[PDB]
Parts: sequence; C-alpha cells; structure tokens
Amino acid sequence: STEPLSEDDFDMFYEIWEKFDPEATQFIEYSVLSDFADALSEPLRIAKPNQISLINMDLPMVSGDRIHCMDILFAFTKRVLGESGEMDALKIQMEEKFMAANPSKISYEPITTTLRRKHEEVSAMVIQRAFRRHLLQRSLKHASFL
Amino acid sequence: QLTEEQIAEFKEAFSLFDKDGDGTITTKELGTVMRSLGQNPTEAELQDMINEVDADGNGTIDFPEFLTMMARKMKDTDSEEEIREAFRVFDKDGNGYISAAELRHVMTNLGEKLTDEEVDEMIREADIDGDGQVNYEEFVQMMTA
Ligand SMILES: [Mg+2]
Ligand SMILES: [Mg+2]
Ligand SMILES: [Mg+2]
Ligand SMILES: [Mg+2]
Repeated sequence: STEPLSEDDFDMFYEIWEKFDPEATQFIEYSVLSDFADALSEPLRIAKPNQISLINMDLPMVSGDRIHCMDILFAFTKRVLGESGEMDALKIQMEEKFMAANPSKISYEPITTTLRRKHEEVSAMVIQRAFRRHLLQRSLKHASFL
Repeated sequence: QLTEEQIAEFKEAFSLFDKDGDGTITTKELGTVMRSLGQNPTEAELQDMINEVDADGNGTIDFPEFLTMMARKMKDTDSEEEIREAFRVFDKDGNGYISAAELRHVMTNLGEKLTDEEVDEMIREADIDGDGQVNYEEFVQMMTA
C-alpha cells in the first residue's frame, strides 16, 4: 500500500503550520486545531464541522492543551491514506526521520488524548451536575430551618 | 424532555461514521460513535440498546433511531455508580484520593465550569480534614442523603 503521496502537500502543511505556529514551537493549542485542520489543501484538510473528527484521531496532548506538529501530521495523513497494520511502520518511521534529523530536543511529556479529553469533559459534567443539585438541596435545607 | 443544540453535535458524530451515506450506521460502529461523543458504553449497555431498537436484526440505526436513544440517556438523572466512575477518571494514580487542587482545576476548566466560589464550597465540603486531598468515594456518599 502506497497512497497519494501528494509531495507538494507535505510542504503545504508547513506553510499553514507557520501561520499558526510562527515561533516554530512545534506546538499548536487545541483551541485552534479545528481552524488549522480546515485551512489546509483538500487532501489533508478536514473541513468545518470538525470537532468529532479531531477527537477520534486520538491526538496526544501535553501540558497546557498543546499538540505537536508531528503527531498532527501522521494523524492527518493516516486519515487520507486509510488505516492498516502497515501504518504502524509508517508512524515509527516518520518519527525516527524527524528525530535524528532534528537538533531541537523539546519537552514531550504527553498528558491526555483528544479522546480522553472528551470523556474527561463529560465526567466533569456528571460531577458538576450532582454538585449543583446538592448545593441547591443544601440551600433549601438551610432555607427550611424547622 | 427535548434535546438541544447538542443535536448539532449528535449529527456531526453520526455523519462522520456513515461513510456510505445511507443515513444509517452499522451497529458495531454504535459503540465507536459514542466513545467519540464522550460517553462510556459497556458491551452490555450496547447489547440492550442494540436489540431494543434493532429488533429486526438488520444492524440498522438511522439518525432518528439514534437521537431517541440519546434522548433516553440524557433523560435520566445520573446514578451514583456513575458519579463514582466520573471521579475515578480524575484519580489517575488510582488510590481513591484526588487533590483539592487537581479537583479545582478540572472543575473550573472542563464541562459546565464551576465558578471559583462554587468550587470553594465544594472543597470546604469534600476536604473535612484540611489536608487538601479528598477521598472522593467519601464525597459521593455526602451528596446522596
Ligand atoms: Mg451507513
Ligand atoms: Mg434499526
Ligand atoms: Mg489519587
Ligand atoms: Mg482532605
């Protein structure tokens, strides 16, 4: 398996990255991954109504809800190419090239994934729901001293 | 009773997984569609859901078949089994204790966010022992009587 290697599109990635990550921090925030995935060219682009597509790529995240270009890359190319046991070669390969060929040792300590962050967000709401309920039950308690 | 602008979102999730375009998702996806939507579905809850809508063994859930399902989940008030799981998601080390700091973090930054002053009262209540470390199972039992 060897799919559309649109190889002036791997480049089109970088331009649009630079639009979002000017300092070349290697990181963009979550609250922007939608806009980013969109404003690319048509193969790698993930058009709007975008959110749930993102959480499903299982993108790792690091402190401060940042995400790394090299995770975003493979994630987005995995989409345009189709999943396969042969991709597992692709990942560990596109990252060994990137690593030897990079003098920038950077902070890479992954916290969540875009998946967890979703289950995390609703579990918060469960706890947030019960405690708003309880708070009120409590306020009516205090109301009814008798 | 009725759902909301979250129909916008259920549509999004459903639409993504329907690669064919027949407006019906293959039932083994159902479990995947929902994990992508934030919910926790057991292979049991799946089965009961699956054969309580698809009683005709076709493997079909069209979008109405689906929107009514969620309407039945949202509908109910969360359990205590569920407030338990939800807390356990945030006790990453796995010891039954969560810090009044990590709590306050999660609580003030995820979901229907709690204001600084609500969380204050949450901690006053959950941390009886002043050590800023709360046994959440102990806290569940506090908001259940
Ligand atoms: Mg279909
Ligand atoms: Mg059906
Ligand atoms: Mg703990
Ligand atoms: Mg304590």
